[PDB]
Amino acid sequence: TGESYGESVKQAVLLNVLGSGEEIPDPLSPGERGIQAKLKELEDEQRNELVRLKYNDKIKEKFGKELEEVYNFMNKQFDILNKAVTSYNKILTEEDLQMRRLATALQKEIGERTHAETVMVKEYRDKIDALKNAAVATGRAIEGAYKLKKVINPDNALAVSVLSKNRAIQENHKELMHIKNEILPRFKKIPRAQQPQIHVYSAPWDSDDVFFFHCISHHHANESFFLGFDLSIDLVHYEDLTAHWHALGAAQTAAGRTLTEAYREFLNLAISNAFGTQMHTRRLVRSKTVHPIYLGSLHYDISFSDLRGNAQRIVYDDELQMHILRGPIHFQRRAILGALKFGCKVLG
Amino acid sequence: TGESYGESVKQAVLLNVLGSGEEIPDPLSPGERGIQAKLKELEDEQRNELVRLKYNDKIKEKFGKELEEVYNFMNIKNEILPRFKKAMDEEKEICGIEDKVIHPKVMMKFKIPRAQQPQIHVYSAPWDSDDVFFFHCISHHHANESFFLGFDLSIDLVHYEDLTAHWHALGAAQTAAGRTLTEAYREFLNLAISNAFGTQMHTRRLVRSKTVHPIYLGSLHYDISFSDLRGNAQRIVYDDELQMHILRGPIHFQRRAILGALKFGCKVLG
Amino acid sequence: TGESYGESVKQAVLLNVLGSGEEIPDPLSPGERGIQAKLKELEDEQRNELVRLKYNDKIKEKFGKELEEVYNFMNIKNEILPRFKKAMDEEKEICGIEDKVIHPKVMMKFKIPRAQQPQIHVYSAPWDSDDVFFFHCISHHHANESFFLGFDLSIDLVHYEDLTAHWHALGAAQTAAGRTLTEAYREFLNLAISNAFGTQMHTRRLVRSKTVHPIYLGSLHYDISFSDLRGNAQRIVYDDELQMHILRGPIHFQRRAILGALKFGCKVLG
Repeated sequence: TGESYGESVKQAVLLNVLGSGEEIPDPLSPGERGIQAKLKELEDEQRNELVRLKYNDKIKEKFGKELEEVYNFMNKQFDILNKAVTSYNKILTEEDLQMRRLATALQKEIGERTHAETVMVKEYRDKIDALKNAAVATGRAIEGAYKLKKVINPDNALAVSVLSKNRAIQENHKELMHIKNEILPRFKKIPRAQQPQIHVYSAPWDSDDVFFFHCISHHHANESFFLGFDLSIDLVHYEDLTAHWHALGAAQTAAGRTLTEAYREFLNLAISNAFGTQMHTRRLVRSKTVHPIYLGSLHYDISFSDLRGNAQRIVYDDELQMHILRGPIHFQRRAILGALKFGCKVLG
Repeated sequence: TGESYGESVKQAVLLNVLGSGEEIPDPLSPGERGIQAKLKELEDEQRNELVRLKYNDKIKEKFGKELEEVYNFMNIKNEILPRFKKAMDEEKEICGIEDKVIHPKVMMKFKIPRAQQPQIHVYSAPWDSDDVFFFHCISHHHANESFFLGFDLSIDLVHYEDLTAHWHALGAAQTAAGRTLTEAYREFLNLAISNAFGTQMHTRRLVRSKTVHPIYLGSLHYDISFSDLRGNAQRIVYDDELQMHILRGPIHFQRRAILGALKFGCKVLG
Repeated sequence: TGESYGESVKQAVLLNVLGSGEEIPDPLSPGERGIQAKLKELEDEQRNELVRLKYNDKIKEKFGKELEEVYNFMNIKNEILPRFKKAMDEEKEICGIEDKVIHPKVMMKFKIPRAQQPQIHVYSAPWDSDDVFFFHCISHHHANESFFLGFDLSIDLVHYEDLTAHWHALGAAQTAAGRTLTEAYREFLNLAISNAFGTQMHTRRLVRSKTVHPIYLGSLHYDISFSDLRGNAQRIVYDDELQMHILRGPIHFQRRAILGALKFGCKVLG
C-alpha cells in the first residue's frame, strides 16, 4: 500500500487517543459515561489516600498541624477558613516559586547552570524520557488530598512549555489568593456556569446510526448550532442557528432556524439517498413526525467559537472523515465525539 | 422538539436512574455485568479499607500523643484515662473492619432472603439475537408460578404469557397441566412472523430460529417480590406512556431501560 | 429445559469464563480494552496496598505494644529487650518495602520474554465493520511464518489461511514465495460476496470494501505458543459444536467468545 504511512501514523495517534479509560465517553450510552466517571472517581480518591498516607512525616514537619488538624476536624468557622486560606495561599506560592526556578533554569543555557540546577534539569529530562518510552507530587495532589478545595468550596521547546505552564499556574494562584483574601473580609464581616452545553439527541427508530448534537452557547444567549450524523449512509449535516431581530408587518420576532425544522430538514435530506435499504427510508418517514429522544447532556471547558470551528472542519474535511467515519459503530460515535471536542488535534 | 413539561421530566428522571455505572447491567451482555460487579467490589472494599485506615490512624495518633506526653513529662493522668476511653471506643469502631456488617446487608432481606429470592433467566434467539430476547421468570418457595416476557425490539413487539402449572385429572391418572416454555417461545415467534413490519431477511432468521432451542445467557436474582414482578410485567405489556420511553431509543439503552422497568415497575419515570 | 445437559454444562463453563470483567476484552473496540486494562491495574494496586496495610498495621501493633510495655515498666534492660527486638524487626520490615524481584517476570508472563511472542493485528472492513473482521497473526523468531483468520458473522463464515513464505526457485532466479495479505483479503471478500444468503445491499458494501485498504483497529499480544495459535485456528474452523456454541448469540458476546476460543481452543468449552 503506497498510501498508508501518514494515515498510519494518524490512525495510531487516534487509537492512542481513544484508548484512555475515562476519556471520550460514548455519547449514546449513559451507562458508559457513568462507568467512566465512577472509575475516575475511584482512582482519584485512591490516589489521594495513597499520597496522604505516603509521607505524613516531611509533610508534618513542613506544614503538619495547619492542614491535617483542620481536615481531621472538618471530616470556629472563621478561624478554620482563615487557616485554610493561608495554607492554600502558601502552597500556591511555593508551587509558583519552584516551577519558576525550574523555568529560569530551563532558559539558563543549561550548559551553564550550577550543579543543583543541572541535577534538577537532568531529573526532569529523565522523567520526560520515561514518559516518552511509556515520591511524586506535582502540587494538585496536596490540594485534592487533604480536602482543602472541598471544604473551601533543542531543549528550549520544553523550556517554553514549562514557562507557559508556570505562568498559567501563577495566574490561577494569584486569582485564588485574591479570592481567599476577599473571603477573609466576608467572614470578618476553574470556569463554571459559563461552559458550553451540548445536548445529545437521537431519532427514535434507528438511533444507533442517526443522531445529532444541539449546542447552545452561554453569555451570548442567541447563538447555537445543529450537527447531525447518519452513519449507515455516511451523511454529515451542519447548520448554524441564531436569533436576529426581524420585523414582520408591525410586529417583532426572532427569525432564526428553529431546531424542529432543522431536524426535519436533516431527516428529509437523509431520506433522499440511493443507499437506503427501502426500509431505512420508512423508518425516517415514521420518525419525521415525533419528538426526538433526549439522551443527556455533555459539558466541557472550551470556547463556543472553537466548537463551531471544529464542527465546520469536520463537515468539509475529506481525510478527517476518511479516518473518524470508517469503523465499528461504537468506534464511530466515540471518534465523532472526540473530533468534536478536540478538533483536528485528534490526528497528530 | 416542542414538549413543555411531561416527556421532558420523565426522560430526565429515566436518564438519572440509568446514569449510574453501579446498577442495572445490560442483561444480554455478561461483560457489562462483570464490569459492574468488579466496580461494586472495588467501591465496597475500598470504603472498608478507608474506614479501617482512618480508625487505625486515629488510634495510632492517640497512642503517639500519650507517648509524647509521657516522654515530655518523664524527666497526664486525666489524659491517660481519656486516652484509654478513646482507645476502647476506637477498638470497638475498628472491630467491624473484617466486614462483619450483615445488618445493612440483611436490611433488604426483610421478607426475601436467599434460596427464596426469585430467579430470572435471560434467553435470546440464536440469529437476530441483539434485537429479540426474552425472560423466563421463575419463583422460589412456590415452585409452581412462572411467566414469560418476550421483547422484539426492532419491530416494537412485546408479549407476556403465564406459565403457571397446576394439578389436573386425566382419566385414572393425574398430571401437571399448564403452558410450558417451548410452546410459549414457538407461539411468540409465530406471532412475530405475521407482523406487517418485517424485513424479508429478519423473517428468514426468525423462521430459521423457530426450529432451534434458544440460547441461555445467564440468570439474575433481584430483590423484587415475584408478585411485584408480575405486576410490572402487566404494566409494561398494557400501558403505553411508559413504553413510549422504554421501547424507543438505542438498543443498549432500550435493553437497560427494560431491565430497569422490570425491576422498579413504574418508578423509573416519576 | 432445552435439549441436552452436556450443551448446558459447556455453555455454563463458557459463561463463567466470560463472566469476569477483567478478561477477554472486545477485540474491535479499543475503549473496552482500555477499560479492562485499567480495572485490572486498579485491582492489582488495591491488592498491593492491602498487603502493605497489613504489613504496616502489624508493625505498628508490635511497636505500640513494646512502647506500652516499656512505659509501664518505667512507671532494667531485661524488660527493654523485647522492645529492642520489636524496634529491630520494625526497622528491618520497613526497609523491606520492595516487590520488584524477577519472580514477577514469571508471576505475569511465565512462558515467554519480550520480542519472542506473536502479535495479532485486528482489522475490519470500512463499511459493515461490526460484522466482518479479521486477525492477522504474525509470530516472532520465525522470519517467514504468519497467518490470516477472517470472520463474517452476518452469514456465519470463518476462513483461515497461512501466509508462510518458503524459498522458491523460478527460472534461474529465486524468490520468497508466500501469500500476500492483500491477496488473502481480496479472496476472503470474494468468498463473502458470492454467498447465496445475500441481502443485495450487503454485497454492495463488501464490493465497495474490496477497493479500499482496511482500517487498522489495533494490535495486541498474549503469551501463547504460535503453534498453539495455529492449532486453535484449525480448531475454530473444523469443529461443529464449537462453532454452534461460539458463533451464535449477541454480536458482542460472539466476538468475546471468538477471542476466548483463540485464547483456549476448546478447553474453554469443556
